[PDB]
Amino acid sequence: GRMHSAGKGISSSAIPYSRNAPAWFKLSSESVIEQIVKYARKGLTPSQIGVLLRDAHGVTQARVITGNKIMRILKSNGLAPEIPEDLYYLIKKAVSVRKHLERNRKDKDAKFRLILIESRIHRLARYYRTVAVLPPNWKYESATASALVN
Amino acid sequence: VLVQDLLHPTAASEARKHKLKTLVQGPRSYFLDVKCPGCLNITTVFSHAQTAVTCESCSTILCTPTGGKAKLSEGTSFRRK
Amino acid sequence: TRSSVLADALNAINNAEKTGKRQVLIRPSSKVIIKFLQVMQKHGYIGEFEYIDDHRSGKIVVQLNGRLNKCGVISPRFNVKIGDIEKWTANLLPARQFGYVILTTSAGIMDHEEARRKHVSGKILGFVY
Amino acid sequence: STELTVQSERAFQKQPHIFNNPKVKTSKRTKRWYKNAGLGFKTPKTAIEGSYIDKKCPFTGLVSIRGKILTGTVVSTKMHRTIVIRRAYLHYIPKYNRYEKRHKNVPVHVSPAFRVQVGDIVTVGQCRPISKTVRFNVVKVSAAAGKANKQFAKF
Amino acid sequence: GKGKPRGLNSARKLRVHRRNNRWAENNYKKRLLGTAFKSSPFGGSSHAKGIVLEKLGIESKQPNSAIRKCVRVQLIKNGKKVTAFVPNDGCLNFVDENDEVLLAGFGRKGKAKGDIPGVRFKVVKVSGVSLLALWKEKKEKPRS
RNA sequence: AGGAUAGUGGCCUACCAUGGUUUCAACGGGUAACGGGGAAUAAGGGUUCGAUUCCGGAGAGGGAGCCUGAGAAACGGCUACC
RNA sequence: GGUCGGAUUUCCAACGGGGCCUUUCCUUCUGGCUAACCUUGAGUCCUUGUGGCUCUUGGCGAACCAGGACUUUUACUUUGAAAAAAUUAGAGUGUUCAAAGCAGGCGUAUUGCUCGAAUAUAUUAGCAUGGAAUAAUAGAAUAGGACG
RNA sequence: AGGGGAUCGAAGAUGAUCAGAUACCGUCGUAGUCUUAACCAUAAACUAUGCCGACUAGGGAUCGGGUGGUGUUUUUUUAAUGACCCACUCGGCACCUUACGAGAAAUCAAAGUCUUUGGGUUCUGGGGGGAGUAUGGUCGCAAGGCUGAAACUUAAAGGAAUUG
Ligand SMILES: [Mg+2]
Ligand SMILES: [Mg+2]
Ligand SMILES: [Mg+2]
Ligand SMILES: [Mg+2]
Ligand SMILES: [Mg+2]
Ligand SMILES: [Mg+2]
Ligand SMILES: [Mg+2]
Ligand SMILES: [Mg+2]
Ligand SMILES: [Mg+2]
Ligand SMILES: [Mg+2]
Ligand SMILES: [Mg+2]
Ligand SMILES: [Mg+2]
Ligand SMILES: [Mg+2]
Ligand SMILES: [Mg+2]
Ligand SMILES: [Mg+2]
Ligand SMILES: [Mg+2]
Ligand SMILES: [Mg+2]
Ligand SMILES: [Mg+2]
Ligand SMILES: [Mg+2]
Ligand SMILES: [Mg+2]
Repeated sequence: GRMHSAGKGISSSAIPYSRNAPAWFKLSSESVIEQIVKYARKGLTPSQIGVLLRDAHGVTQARVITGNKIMRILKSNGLAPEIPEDLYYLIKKAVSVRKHLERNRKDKDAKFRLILIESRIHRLARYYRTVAVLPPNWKYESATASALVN
Repeated sequence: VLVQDLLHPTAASEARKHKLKTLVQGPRSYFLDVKCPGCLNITTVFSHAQTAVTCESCSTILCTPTGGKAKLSEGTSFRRK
Repeated sequence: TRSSVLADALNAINNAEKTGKRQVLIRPSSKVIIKFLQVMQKHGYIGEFEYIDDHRSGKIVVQLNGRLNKCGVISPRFNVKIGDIEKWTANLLPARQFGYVILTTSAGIMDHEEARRKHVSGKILGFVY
Repeated sequence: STELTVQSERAFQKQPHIFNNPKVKTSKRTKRWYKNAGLGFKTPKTAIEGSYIDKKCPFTGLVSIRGKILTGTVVSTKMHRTIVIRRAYLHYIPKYNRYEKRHKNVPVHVSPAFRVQVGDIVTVGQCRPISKTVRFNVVKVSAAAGKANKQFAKF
Repeated sequence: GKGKPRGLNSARKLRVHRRNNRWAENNYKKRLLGTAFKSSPFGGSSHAKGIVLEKLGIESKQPNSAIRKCVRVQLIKNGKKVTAFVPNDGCLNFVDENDEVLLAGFGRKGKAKGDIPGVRFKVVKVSGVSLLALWKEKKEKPRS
C-alpha cells in the first residue's frame, strides 16, 4: 500500500454486517437528511458531516439510516462543490507546501514532498475527468491554484 | 494443529483477534447514551468520537477525543446502546 | 496488488495440502473460484467447502481429503483451440489417465474431458491432479 | 446544408445532369437527387433536405459503396470533408502465444450530411479512390451522448 | 512473476526483449554483423587459394617444444596475408615458395589449433596436388 | 474545377485550405533480401534456409525515349546518350 | 442366442443436443404459412390396451419469404468454406524389391469387362455460423429515461 | 565565486628507517575540511538481495499506536493522568530455534510455496580477456558522467566447500 510511501498500515473502519441498522435509532431519514443539509449550509464537507453525525448523533452510516450517501444527498440538494472534496484537500496541501517552499528554497524534501502531492493531484484529477466530474481540459496548473482552494 | 473448525472458532479466539481479521469483520466500537450533570436530555455519543461532544444544558463538553476511545467528562453517566 | 483471486486461492489450497491441513480459508471467493472448486469437488480432489458471506466478497473454507497432489492456475488465460488441448494436458498432467485441465468455455467452466465430449473450447484456467 | 456558402468556389456547384427548369415553378425551386447507398444504411435527412453538393457523397454524389465495411475511431477532423480514423487490433505472435496492440490510420471522406468529432466511432464503407489516400466514405456515426452532460458550470 | 511479463498482450515486449538479448550470443552477433564476409581472411568461404610467400618455422607454445613448419600465404581473392600450417612428417619440402596452395580452416572456427600460435589455416593442396597424395607418394608435383 | 488516361486518383495543372505519418518504432541506415508454395533439423515449442523444376514480380551492359500493335515503354524492335 | 461367446429392444444406465414451465425478449408493422389443431357438428365396423383415422364449430393463419416507430460495440471459442499443383503425412497398387510412379486388375484374349487416380493438415487476416463462461466496453442522475 | 579559515590535512617541505624509501613513523604545511550562491552525479551509493500481492513454523525481546485488568506506584494516603506490570492487537527495526521447504554450498522464513516448472510488473546477465577501451552522440567550466563496440587473444577464468 501507501501509493507514495513504503508504509503498509491497514487501519481502516470495519463497517457492520447489517445494512439496516441499528434498532435503537428512533430518528427519521428525512430528519437526518435535513441535518445533513444544514451542515452543508454551514460549509461542512461530507466527511465532516459524517463525523459529526456519528459522534453527536447516533447516525452510524448515513447511507444506512437514509437511503443514499452524503455527497449524493448534497448533490441532490444543490450543495455540491465545484471540485470534489479529496481533490480540494490535495490542492490545499500543495498550495501550503508551495508557499512554504517560496520562503524555504533549501528545504529539498519539501520540494520532494511537493512532487509527491502534485503527482497525487494529477492522478486524482485524471480519474475525475475520466468519470466526467471535472470538465475535460480541467488542469491543476500550479500557478493560480490558490484560486480554487484558498 | 492440522485439523480445526475454521467455520466455528471460539468466541474467546474471535474476541482476541483484530477487528479486520475475524471471520466476518466488524467494529469493536459502540454508541452510548450519556446523561450530563445539568439536564436529563439523551445524547448519543460515539465511543471513538474525535469530536468534543457537547450537549444543550452543559454546552461545553461530554467527551474529550483521544487516540482511541473518547474519555467522558468526569461528571456524566452513560449506558451502552 | 491482488491480480488473480483464483491464483491466490489455489496457492492457499496447495500450501495447506502440502503441510497436511484438512481445511483452508480462502479470501475473497469469486464465482470462478466457486466453479473451479466444484470441478475439483466432483472429481473427489477436495471435500465439502463453505462460502462465508461477509458483505464484501465472501470467504471460503475448503475441506481437504488428502488426495490433491497439485492445483494450479495458468496465467495468462491462453486461448485454447480444440486441437491444442492435448498439448496442454501433455505439458501439465502427470499421466494421460488421471488429472484434469480446467478450461473456461462459453459452454462453461469445465475439465478438459467434458470439453472433449461437448466439443467446446476456450481459455485455460488451470489444472488439478 | 441550406446555408453557409454552398457556392463558395470559382465554379457553380450543382448535381450533374439534375435540371432545375426556370419555367415550371414548383414550390421548392430545387430538385435534389439522392439515393440509398444500400446495405441497410439509412440516408440521412440532412442529405435529403440539405443543399450541399459533395460529388463524393454516398447519398447525393456519384460515388458508390462496395467492398469492406469497417469501424473506427475519429482521430482527426482537420481536413475539409475528410477525417482520419484509428483502427486498433490485436496481432497474434505465435511463438509467444500472445498478442500485441497494433493500429492503422485510415483516411475517410465524410459527407457534410454528417457531423463528426474526434472520439466518435464511425462506420465507413469502401468506395473507389477519392484521393491519393482515401478509399472510404462515412456511412454511419455513433455519437449519441458524448458523456459531456455533467461537465459544465455548476451554480 | 519471476521477471518477464506474462500478460496475454505482452507479445511486443517479449519479442523485443529476445531481439535485444540475442546480441549476447557469439554466433548470432557474428552472423548479423556479417563479420565473416567483412573481417575474416576467407571472405566467409570454406577454402581459399594463395601463393606461398615464405616458409616459416613457428615455435610451438609451451609445454610443447617443436618447430611447426608453416608458410606465409597471400590470398589470391583478397591479398591478405595468412599463416598456414603444413601438416605431416616432412611435407614442407613439397610446398616450396611461389607455389599456389589451397588453404582450409582447421576445425576450431577460427581459434588457432593446439600448440601452434596464431595459425588458423592448414595447407590441403599445393600446385593443384593433394598434400596427402604427395606425402603418401600417390602422385607427384608438376615440375613443368 | 480542368487537363490527361482505357479508366479512378495530386496522375498533372490553376486556385484554395494546413494538413499527412510517428516510441503501437515514423523517417533514415544495412541486407553476403526478389516474395510465396516450400527446405533442413527438430519430443513439444522452436531455429536456420528458400538464387534454383510451380505461382507472382522484375530485367535484358546502364539510363531514358518511342514505333507497330488487342496487348510491349519489347530489347534475338528502333532512337539517343554513357 | 430357436444362426453351434456375435441382430433385437424405455430392462435400461452413462454421455450429448433441443424445446417448454417456474416473475423469464424471441424488437418490429405490412401478407401469403392456415399449428406436433387452443376449441372434436358426422363417425369409437380392430372380443378389453395410454405405441394407427375421414368434407373440420367464423378455426392466437406465430411451422419463412423481402422492406422497419431496428439495431451497444469487441476479444475469445465452435462448425463450415477458403487457403493452386508439386511437396508433407497418408489410402490403394508386388515399379522383380526399393527410392518411385499413378497406375493397374480380371476374362470367355472368339471381338472387352472393370476398380482407381482417395483422405488429412495447410496456422495469421478476411468470410458465414453456433456459444455467451472469461476479459473489456455501453446504458436511466440537472432524467434530455423507457413503456403507450 | 564570495565568506570563513580553530582543527586535521591529497600536494610540498623536513627529520628518521632501510640497500634504496620520492612509503609506512615524526614535526610543519597549501588545497581541502566549514558556509553562501551555483556546478558535478559518482561509491563495497551493500541487505552485494527490484517493487506490488498471497500463503507456508515456533518463540521471546523491542519501538510507535490502540484495547482490556475491582494490577502496583507516587503525588491529598489511594482519585485519575504519568510511569510501570500483565494479556491481547495493528505497524516497524531486528533476533533466536528448527528445516518443513530451498540451495552447489555457504547459508536462507525467504534465497520457501520451481521439471508437480505460469499472481502482476520493471531492470539486468549469457566463458575469461581485449574493455567500460575505441568511435560517434549527449551532458558538464573542467574533472569527468551517460550511451558504448570491434579486430584480436584465450581453456579456462570463477563460486562454495574439503583435506593438507
Ligand atoms: Mg509506494
Ligand atoms: Mg507506484
Ligand atoms: Mg495491506
Ligand atoms: Mg521485464
Ligand atoms: Mg477529377
Ligand atoms: Mg540482391
Ligand atoms: Mg523465397
Ligand atoms: Mg526465390
Ligand atoms: Mg544473388
Ligand atoms: Mg521486360
Ligand atoms: Mg552480362
Ligand atoms: Mg526496350
Ligand atoms: Mg539476345
Ligand atoms: Mg525476347
Ligand atoms: Mg515401393
Ligand atoms: Mg555504479
Ligand atoms: Mg549494485
Ligand atoms: Mg523500526
Ligand atoms: Mg553464452
Ligand atoms: Mg562475457
